Amino acid sequence: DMVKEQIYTIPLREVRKVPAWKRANRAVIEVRGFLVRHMKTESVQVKLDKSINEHLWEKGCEKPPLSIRVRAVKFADGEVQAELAQ
RNA sequence: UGUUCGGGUCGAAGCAGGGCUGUGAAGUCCUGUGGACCGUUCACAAACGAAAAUCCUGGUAAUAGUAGCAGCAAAGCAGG
Ligand SMILES: [Mg+2]
Repeated sequence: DMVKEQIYTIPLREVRKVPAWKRANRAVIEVRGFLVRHMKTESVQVKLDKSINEHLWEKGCEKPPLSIRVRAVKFADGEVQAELAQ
């Protein structure tokens, strides 16, 4: 069950260095890598709620937000449930 | 091919590498492989000897893990 519950505020400023239309994929990869290194788990262990995917693709694939605030959960079996914090 | 004398499953031809002979074309022997045919005297024949033809046919290098997999319609991400 609950072993590590904390709210994060992932910055996405390095995402804005790739070409314009490839920014959303890079945003997804960046969020996943942030959670991987701040939760100490393998890459596959990380799961993303559809709210995060909705938020990153709100304004097309060229204008991802410059920040995002998530609320992740860690379980003993390994999985991490990241869902969009308010 | 005609003729004389022979060899071979106790291992013929062929192939790889060596020893000796000959100025040389080449001959003969030894070792490994191979599994069925091959020589020699005297003569006679020829669809008879290749390193080259921007030669012919087949096999195979370097170039090289290289060019290309962009240009006219830049399309995908999350969960299951
Ligand atoms: Mg030739």
